[PDB]
Amino acid sequence: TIEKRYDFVFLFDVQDGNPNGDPDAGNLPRIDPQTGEGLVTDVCLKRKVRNFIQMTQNDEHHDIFIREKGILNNLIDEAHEQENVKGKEKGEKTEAARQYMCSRYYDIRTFGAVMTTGKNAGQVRGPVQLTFSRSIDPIMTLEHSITRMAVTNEKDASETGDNRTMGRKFTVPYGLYRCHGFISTHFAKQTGFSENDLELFWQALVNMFDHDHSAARGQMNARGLYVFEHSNNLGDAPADSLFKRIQVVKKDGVEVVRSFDDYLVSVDDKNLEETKLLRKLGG
Amino acid sequence: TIEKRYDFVFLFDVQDGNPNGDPDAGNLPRIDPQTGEGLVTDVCLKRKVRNFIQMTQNDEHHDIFIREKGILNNLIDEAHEQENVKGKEKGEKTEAARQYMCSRYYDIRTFGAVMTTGKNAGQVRGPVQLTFSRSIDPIMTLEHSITRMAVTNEKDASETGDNRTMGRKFTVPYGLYRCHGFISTHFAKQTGFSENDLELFWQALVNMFDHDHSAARGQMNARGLYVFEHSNNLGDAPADSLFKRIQVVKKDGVEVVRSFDDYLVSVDDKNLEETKLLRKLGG
Amino acid sequence: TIEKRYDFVFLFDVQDGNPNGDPDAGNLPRIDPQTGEGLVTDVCLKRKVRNFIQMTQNDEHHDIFIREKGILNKTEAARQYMCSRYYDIRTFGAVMTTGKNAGQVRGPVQLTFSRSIDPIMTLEHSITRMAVTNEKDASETGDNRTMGRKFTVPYGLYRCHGFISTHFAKQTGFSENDLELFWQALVNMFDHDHSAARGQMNARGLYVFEHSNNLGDAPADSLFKRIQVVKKDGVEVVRSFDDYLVSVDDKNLEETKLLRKLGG
Amino acid sequence: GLDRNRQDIGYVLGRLFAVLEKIQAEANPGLNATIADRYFGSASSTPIAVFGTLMRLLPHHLNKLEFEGRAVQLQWEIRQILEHCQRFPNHLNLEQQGLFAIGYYHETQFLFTKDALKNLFNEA
Amino acid sequence: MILHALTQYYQRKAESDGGIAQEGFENKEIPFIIVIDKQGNFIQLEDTRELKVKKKVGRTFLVPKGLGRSGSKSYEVSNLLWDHYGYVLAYAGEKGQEQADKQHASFTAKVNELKQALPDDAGVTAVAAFLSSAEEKSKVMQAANWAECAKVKGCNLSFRLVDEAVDLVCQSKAVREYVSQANQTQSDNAQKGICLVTGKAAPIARLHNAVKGVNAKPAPFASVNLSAFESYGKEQGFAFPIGEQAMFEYTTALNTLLAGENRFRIGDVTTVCWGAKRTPLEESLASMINGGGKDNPDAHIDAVKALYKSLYNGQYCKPDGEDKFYLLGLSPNSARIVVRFWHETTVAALSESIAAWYDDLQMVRGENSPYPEYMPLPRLLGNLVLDGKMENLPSDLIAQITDAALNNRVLPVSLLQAALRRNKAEQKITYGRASLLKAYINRAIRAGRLKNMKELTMGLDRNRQDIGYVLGRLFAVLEKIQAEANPGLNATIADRYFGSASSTPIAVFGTLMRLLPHHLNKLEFEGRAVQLQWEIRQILEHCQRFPNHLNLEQQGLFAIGYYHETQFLFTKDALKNLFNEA
Amino acid sequence: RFILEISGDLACFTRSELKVERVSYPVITPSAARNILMAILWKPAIRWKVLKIEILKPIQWTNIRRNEVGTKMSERSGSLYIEDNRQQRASMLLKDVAYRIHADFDMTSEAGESDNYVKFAEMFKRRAKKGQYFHQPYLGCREFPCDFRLLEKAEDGLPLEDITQDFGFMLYDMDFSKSDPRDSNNAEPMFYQCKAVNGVITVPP
DNA sequence: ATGAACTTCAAAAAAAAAA
Repeated sequence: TIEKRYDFVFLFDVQDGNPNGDPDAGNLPRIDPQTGEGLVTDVCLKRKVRNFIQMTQNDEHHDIFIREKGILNNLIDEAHEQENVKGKEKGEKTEAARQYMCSRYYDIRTFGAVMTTGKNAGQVRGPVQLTFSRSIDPIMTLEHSITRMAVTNEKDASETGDNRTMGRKFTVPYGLYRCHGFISTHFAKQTGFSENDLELFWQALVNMFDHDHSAARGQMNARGLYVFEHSNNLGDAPADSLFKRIQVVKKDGVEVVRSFDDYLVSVDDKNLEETKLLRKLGG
Repeated sequence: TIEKRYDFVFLFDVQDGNPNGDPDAGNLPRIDPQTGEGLVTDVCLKRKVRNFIQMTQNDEHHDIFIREKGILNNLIDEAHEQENVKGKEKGEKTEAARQYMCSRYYDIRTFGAVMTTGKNAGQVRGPVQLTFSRSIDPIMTLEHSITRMAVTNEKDASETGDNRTMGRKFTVPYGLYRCHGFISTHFAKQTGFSENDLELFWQALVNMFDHDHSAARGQMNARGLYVFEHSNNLGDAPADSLFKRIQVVKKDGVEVVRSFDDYLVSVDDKNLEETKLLRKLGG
Repeated sequence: TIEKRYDFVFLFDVQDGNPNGDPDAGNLPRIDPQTGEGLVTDVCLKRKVRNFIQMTQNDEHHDIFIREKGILNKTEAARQYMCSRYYDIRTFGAVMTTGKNAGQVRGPVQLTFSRSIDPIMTLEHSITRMAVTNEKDASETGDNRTMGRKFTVPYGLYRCHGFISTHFAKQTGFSENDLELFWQALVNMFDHDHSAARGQMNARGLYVFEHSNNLGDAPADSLFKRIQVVKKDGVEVVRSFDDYLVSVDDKNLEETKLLRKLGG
Repeated sequence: GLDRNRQDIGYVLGRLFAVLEKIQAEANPGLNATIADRYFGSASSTPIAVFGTLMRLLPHHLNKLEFEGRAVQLQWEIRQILEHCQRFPNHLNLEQQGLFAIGYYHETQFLFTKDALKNLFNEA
Repeated sequence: MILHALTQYYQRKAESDGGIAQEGFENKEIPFIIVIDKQGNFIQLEDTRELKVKKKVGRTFLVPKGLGRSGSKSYEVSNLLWDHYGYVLAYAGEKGQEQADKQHASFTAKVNELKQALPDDAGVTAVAAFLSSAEEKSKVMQAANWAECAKVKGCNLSFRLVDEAVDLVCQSKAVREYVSQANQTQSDNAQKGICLVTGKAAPIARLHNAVKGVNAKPAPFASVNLSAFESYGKEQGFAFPIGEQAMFEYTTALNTLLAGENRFRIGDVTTVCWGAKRTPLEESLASMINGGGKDNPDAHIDAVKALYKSLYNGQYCKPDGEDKFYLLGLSPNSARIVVRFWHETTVAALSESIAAWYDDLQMVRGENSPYPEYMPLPRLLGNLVLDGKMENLPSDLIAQITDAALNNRVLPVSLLQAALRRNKAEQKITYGRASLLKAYINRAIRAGRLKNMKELTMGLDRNRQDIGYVLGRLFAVLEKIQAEANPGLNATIADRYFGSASSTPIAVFGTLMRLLPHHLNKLEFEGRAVQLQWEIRQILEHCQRFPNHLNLEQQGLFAIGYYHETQFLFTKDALKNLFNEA
Repeated sequence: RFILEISGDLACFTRSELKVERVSYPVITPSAARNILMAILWKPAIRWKVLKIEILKPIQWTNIRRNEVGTKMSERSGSLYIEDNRQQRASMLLKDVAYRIHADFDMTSEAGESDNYVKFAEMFKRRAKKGQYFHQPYLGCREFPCDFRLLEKAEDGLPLEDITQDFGFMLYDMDFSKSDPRDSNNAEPMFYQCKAVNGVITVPP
């Protein structure tokens, strides 16, 4: 179980593609309406970490939460028929099953999952809780509409021989999504989030943009990862100014940004040397 | 027991997430219908303070009100079987049990709780009573609908393809929730709210947005906390103008607000220097 | 006892909280079932006055009688004693079971159902709890939760009215000190009577109409119309005091009345 | 329902695309695929790539018209729109992205009218 | 008029042979019965329950009215022949001995004094010898169905001798005269005047009888009983000087209407309804009716019953009144009859709230539409639930929307939020959610909870000039053009864009306006695409700029305009007629 | 006779039968009108008597479930504690009401020396025109006032123009003849509404 | 002699879906 507080400043961008796209709006990434800054949900990073763990582990005591056919009720029923089948008086039986799943699953240990379906077994508050990403420069939506020379269903097929199904494939030129996140210790002591799991989560956050790739997302990479390791479980200084110390603004006289040569990540670690640490894993 | 009146002006915002969401509304935060200002209930701040105390104490005489596995009737029955089991003539027995719970519990000492279930033991008026928060600039609801590649229960629509369960995860771009609150002394003298408990409550209000975090709420921080410490238990000036002196409006020619660089917290402590004090803990 | 008639136009609002919920359908504020304006019962303001007097005085000759268990914890002889050693008896009235007119004490201070100026909006703000009380029928093995419900109001300047008559003060003992304490209550009772449900309330304008005659040479409707409380110009919906226009009219009462601005 | 003094880049860009589409439609009634069926897909995002070919094809579309005064009126309203268009931007903001289509359909409605465009042209 | 209307229709029900009490009786629900012969000897403990899914306490027998015990020494009271299971067999389930033993001891004395005051009956002597045996009463405890009587608390045991079929012991010809005399002798020697219901002579009736069908137990209507509730030193009962020939009458009327077909719930409130004094009936109608027209109370109440039911069934129609129907809206508090509704007016003025609610719910409908003109309330809420009409919130949805609709109150914002969630979740706006939002907006405009906007009409509002309504019409015409392009559509632009179109317009419409010209070119009929382009121009003309985000009322306007335009386009000859007028 | 108009927002002429649930009377109680006239001006010489009530606003019921107390005060218990004596007494209040009570007054047995009818009449006229009153009039309950205004004939519109609904026996005025100075023991004589054609009249004892 | 506490009175309600 970990005992220190970690305030990591995850920074990641996108070369050309659709990172965290919005089902609410067709196929465009989440962008700020009033300004234009791109937004990326934390569930995308969580799924990238899960895929990295699935491809760089394959062992027990670190379940990865299977895809599609993985019914949550079936997994809950399978985890219930272990040490606390019935002889535990429902109440503490749920807590025992939750502890067993935390010791067995890695997704529920690092983040969390819903285990209150049919056979209830409590819920996990979760230690590490990432936030929604947000860029600084107002990004623009390119919208790269592409075509296909093969129809899907015969009903929507044309009355001729030219069977085409176009559509749109949105893309993004740039946008350093300044992600945020905080890690607690009280819930980590209950879920069993040890330091080895924390190091594995850091390695996943660092090297998830090298394997989890597709045609819609294109090419994505992680810039830097400045973790603010504390000293105790108390609160020294508000995290607002702590995360504001690593500001990311524009460089010289430029309108937009295209790569890392147009951003100036101002890192001035001067007032955060009281009872806090600093490490660089991605940058 | 405290003897001064404190009129704190709690100010806190939200980077990206759902702060105080409404169950009677699906999953959207409480917003003003006629205008658009975001509203945050005081029970969220109370639970954040409770979690901070639970993670930064672990001792007796400061009960934290357990979660999930904590029946109020069981706790009341356990607190009844102490010094006033039966030999106290019901009437003053309830007051004695209430005083014992105030000296033992911290949530009922700072705020309050319902102790009128089966074995009645009176009720606590409560000294510190926070109010509902309210922002100034009309915030907008982003509604970041996200998906899941794993079905939960045996859904009637989960056929043979991708077992998906989407939904919505609402987010908020900004909104400095101008919270309010007043602290009394008469009820504090009865509940035993000493100055140490007041300092602990201030520290909790300051450093609750650094540990109590989740994926739905995202990243939240506390701006400033201007406590108006009085001199006696009487009423000098109405608190309306006192809280109006610290106005928060827009800056220059801007439509909305994104961070602290777009707000101008006008603090002009000029007429509040009669028989009052002023301190800054969060800002 | 006093010697003048006081017909004030009390003005109090609600920033964020439940002013006076209606147990008719749970706890929603008693809105007007035809125009939408909130109707706060005057008994709530009387209870707030009693609570403020209990908090401030805490001595004899100023008790409450109609007090609380959680906040603080021949024939004419007993009536006069109760009028002397109690404040609520001289204020809103009393009912000694061994009194005169079927045991009645009307009392000078007569309040009015606080009707909001603009139609308020009952915000059904349900708030859940992570811990149940008794053994609920649904509190099974999972998370013991209970769905809550605490209605709130964005804004609503409620218009309260009073009618203090020295005629009843001559019998109840409502002296000038009790009247000053009542004014200090109506000014500073909204800074102490606070909770998680009531929220933040404040006193706006305590426009007291002091009449020179003991009978009061002014009609109630005229004195109420002389304090016009309406919405502002560019304001589409009221949200604070900068959205209202409490324009007082002290132009026709400059003969014998006195518009005491003790609140605003 | 058209604001010609809004001084918005998206408004004038959309109005320019609308009058371009109107000119192409007036050039030949039996038109299958107009510019809106291909050029509008990236007109609000990459205007500097489509509006160049648009201005290149505009004089030929005007010469294709059977009436020469109609082309004169169309060029006049084109320039009255582009008065507020000080420069062709690289990419439009979301607000400008919406104002593009707003001005587009507003100018299309203003053009497809009985006596309106000619009435505005007469006072010049 | 509150209690006078009760006596007035009790006098009509008692004269029209409707099965009601007759001076000192009450249709008390008696569960298990006791069968004896002519000298005691318990026979069988027959039960007359088996009615609803919740087994009530037997059938409502016309037994003498309860004298209203209630007290520490409640044993000294004791009724006539029907009472409690601890009053007959001296057996208590949760009360213990002594307390229940004195009940039976006083019941025996009451039976003995009734037998002494009425001899030679062959029915009261049997129950006198049965209560003075201390053997057969113990045999009642060992019956074949005695285990079921001890389960349900409050098992009223009534005696019924043999050789009388359904005639009870207290239902005999002699005991009926004794009951009629008791209400005319021991009940006619109280205070003098003056009555309040009837207002004539009659003795003032202290201790009003209980009314069953309201709170947790039968509780009296006019029931003042506290140290502060008394009037001018009247001390309970005398504060409302009401006579027995009115108190008993209205209490029995309430007991009969709260257990038959008149009992129906408005909005979480059980309200009894009964017809007022009917018209004397004209000659052309009374000539075919033999009698002729009897002023029956529970006769023309079916109209208002169906109306309050058609609100939940959708079969509402504008009713012509001229027939007054009483509507006493009683409600249970702690144990006092709380009156919530009382209107002497006819069904026309009683249905004003329903008429306003359905006119505000009046939405556009196409030809041969399965949805009726007026939608049922459960069917309307089914568009807001998860899947089946059962997951609704029982505090602000199925518990508050009915109250707000049946009383013309203000609709909560919970309706807005739920309809929004289910509109952008189900990815379609069927008949049910848009009409609810239109009703909410109209009621908020009429109640001052909505300023800059205005009330909506039935048909499509081609003007409005609002930033959300025209956007909804825009989305509707976009989806219509996309559907006309692709007939067999699976993942329409709606199912992929309406999630943010209702919230963020500049994100969805920034690409829908791009996809639109391709859909117009895809149309085989170029004139149809021309008309659709003209109408979308007329729609977007009212919108000066696409807003950043649509407020909570703006999303409702979006949904309303969407449904309005999508039904105006699916009309016979509407879009073509609009395009031809340009 | 005096045509004094009583107007107010809400009313509560609590019926004698529904005192636990303050269901207001259909119109203003004649006893309440006499109490209003006495609170405007009264003396041990003048005896007010209500003659006719003319309704000027339609009957509009509004249920307001208030929380009341159910235990009186005395020299015994020095306190009350409403947490143990709470009463959720309903109140079917009358929203938007207006009545012009036509009434006069007579003379009691203890008229004293100044028993002039014209003097008391002029005093009441002045108190009603200027706005003077011994006690603020109440619309059945002191929690609701009365925007009184003395009318010379008719200065408002009435909704009950044609034949309306009869309200049955209502509490006319309790009999205090058998009561000593400062009433204690009384009766309750009531009367019929006859018919609410436009302005219902009262039957004097 | 009389007001708050106590002890007894019955052991609820259900359709709210439909053309």
